[PDB]
Amino acid sequence: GKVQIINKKLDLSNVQSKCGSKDNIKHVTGGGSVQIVYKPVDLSKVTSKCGSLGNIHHKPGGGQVEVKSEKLDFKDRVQSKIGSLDNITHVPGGGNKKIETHKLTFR
Amino acid sequence: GKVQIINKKLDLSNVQSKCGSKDNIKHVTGGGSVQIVYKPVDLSKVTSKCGSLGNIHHKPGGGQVEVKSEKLDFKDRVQSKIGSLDNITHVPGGGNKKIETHKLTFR
Amino acid sequence: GKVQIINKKLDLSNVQSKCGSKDNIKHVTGGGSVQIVYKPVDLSKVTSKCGSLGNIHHKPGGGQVEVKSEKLDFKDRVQSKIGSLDNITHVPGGGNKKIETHKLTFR
Amino acid sequence: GKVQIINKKLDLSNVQSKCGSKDNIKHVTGGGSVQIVYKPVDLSKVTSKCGSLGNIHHKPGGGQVEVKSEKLDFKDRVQSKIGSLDNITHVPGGGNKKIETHKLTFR
Repeated sequence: GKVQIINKKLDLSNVQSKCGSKDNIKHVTGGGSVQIVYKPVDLSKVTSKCGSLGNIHHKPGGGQVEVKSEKLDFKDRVQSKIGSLDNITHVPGGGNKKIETHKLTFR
Repeated sequence: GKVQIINKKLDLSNVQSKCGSKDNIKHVTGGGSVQIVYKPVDLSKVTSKCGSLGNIHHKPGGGQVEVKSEKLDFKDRVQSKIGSLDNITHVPGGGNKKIETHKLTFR
Repeated sequence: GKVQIINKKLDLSNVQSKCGSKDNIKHVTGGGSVQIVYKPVDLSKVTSKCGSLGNIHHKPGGGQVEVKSEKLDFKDRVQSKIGSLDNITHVPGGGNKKIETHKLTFR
Repeated sequence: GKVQIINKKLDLSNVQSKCGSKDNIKHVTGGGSVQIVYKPVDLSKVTSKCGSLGNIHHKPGGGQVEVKSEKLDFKDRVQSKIGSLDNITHVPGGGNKKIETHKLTFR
């Protein structure tokens, strides 16, 4: 006779909580210019096979992102006023619980 | 006789909570110009096969993104006023729970 | 005799909650110009096969996105006023629960 | 005799909640000009096969998107007023639950 609980599990399991606030580029003040380039991706492919006495000129006018600001003139005040700023993050949650029970009762 | 609970699971399982606030480029103040380029993607392909005494000129006028601001003139005040700013994130939730029970009762 | 519970599962399972607020480019103030280019995608293909004494000029007038602002003149005030700003995120939910029971009762 | 519960499932299953607020380009104030280019896609194809002493000029007048603002003049005030702004997100829901039971009762 055999009365068994057998656990031969292969457990590559993931349990994850991400709770609260995640801010990128918050509260950026510029008197003249604010320039932001966020996560540009370039996956361009260029192939150039040149034969005998051949000529290839790969000369695009610019790259992926070009941002330009010029000739800004301010005569009077440039000002920012904030009376109060509160950045509150309260995380009572984000709890992980993993339970595994094996109970064998024999009579 | 055999009375068995057998667990031979292959557990590559994912449990995940993402709870609360995620802000990118929040509260950006510029007196003259705000320029934002967000996640441009370039997957362009160029192929240039040039034969004998051939000529290829690949010369596009610009790249993917060109942003330009010029000749801005302000005589009087340039101002921003905020009386109060509250950024509140409350996360009581986002809880993960994983339970696994094996119960064998024999008479 | 065999009385069995057998679990030979292949569990590549995904359980995920995404709860709350996600803001991109919120509250952007510009006195002169605001220029935003959001997620441009370029999947253009160019093929240029040039024969003997041939000539190819691939010269498009510009790339994908061109944004331009020029010659803006302000004599009097340029102003923004906000009395109060509240950004509140409350996430009591977003809970994940995964339960797996094996119960064998023998008489 | 065989009394069995057999679970040989191949579980590549997806359970996901996305609950709350998702804002892109919210609350953008520009004194002169606001220029927004949102998710332009270019899948253009150009093929140029040039023979002996041939000539190809691929010269389109511009690329996909061209946005231009020029010569704006403001004599008096340019102003924005908001008395109060509330951005409230409340997510009590967005809960995922996955239950799997195996019950074998033998007499």
